[PDB]
Amino acid sequence: HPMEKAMLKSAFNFSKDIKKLSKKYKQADDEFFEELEDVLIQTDMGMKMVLKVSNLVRKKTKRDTSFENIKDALVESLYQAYTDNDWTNKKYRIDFKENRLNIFMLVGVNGTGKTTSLAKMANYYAELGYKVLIAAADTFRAGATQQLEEWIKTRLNNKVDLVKANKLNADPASVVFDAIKKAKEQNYDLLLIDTAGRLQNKTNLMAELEKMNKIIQQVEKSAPHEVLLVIDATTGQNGVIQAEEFSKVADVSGIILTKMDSTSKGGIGLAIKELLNIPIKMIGVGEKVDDLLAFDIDQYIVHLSSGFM
Repeated sequence: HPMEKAMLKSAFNFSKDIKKLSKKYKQADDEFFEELEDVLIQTDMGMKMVLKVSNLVRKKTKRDTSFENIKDALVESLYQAYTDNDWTNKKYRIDFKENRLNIFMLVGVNGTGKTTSLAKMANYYAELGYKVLIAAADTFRAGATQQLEEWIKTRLNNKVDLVKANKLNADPASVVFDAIKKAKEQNYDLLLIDTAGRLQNKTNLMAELEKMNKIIQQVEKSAPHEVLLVIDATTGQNGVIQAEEFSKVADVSGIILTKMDSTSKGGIGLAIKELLNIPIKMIGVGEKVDDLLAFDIDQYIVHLSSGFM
């Protein structure tokens, strides 16, 4: 299992702290709850999540509960804080249908994280037999196109093709126009678009994303079907805070949390839910093209808390 791999370093860090907490344990009093709070702070779930989880654990326990039961309450509380006790099958689902042109847009601060994620998304669907198109529309970013050409050239299934800018028109919107046209005419199942724009200039980002919306919506009214924000898990609570600025200026529908295997901070997923309230749909587990999997909250919680259960 890749969730083993995704959660390993953060599962180790969380249980180290919880296990250290077990030595000192006597009652579930005021002081204990304070030490438990500091352990939760350390997962980087962010202060609101820390208070929610702590207060849930405290409501599920009594002064004279045993530690084994503290942990079960903890695991329950983490899960309830994340899912917020709701039906998540639709929420976390990538909206991909079989008899239409599916058009997903990718957004994110790191331009290499976007191209790597686009490539990995394209291979996920190309491997399931579908016909995939990539639109290299981040034309103002030096190297972005070259990155996507190399993915296609050496790591992608040959059911993935690419549309890039020429010389005369290197407007982002122009690449998206050619891509849509081509995607419809040649019966592609999925168009993946590397959007343009920086947070630096949010009028500009909003403008570029809107030109793009108009263009695709003249062919698939319901598009974009997905607007996916790439968040690097190693950037922690600060990168999540920065990511907020993105959803506020774009109609983001899901998150691709990359490099989860490189972080010791298993609270990142609850921080995202708290600060963005946008479901994580994919999670990146390694550096190879197929190191990307659909996100599953139970596997996430199970693996996060595996070290102490």
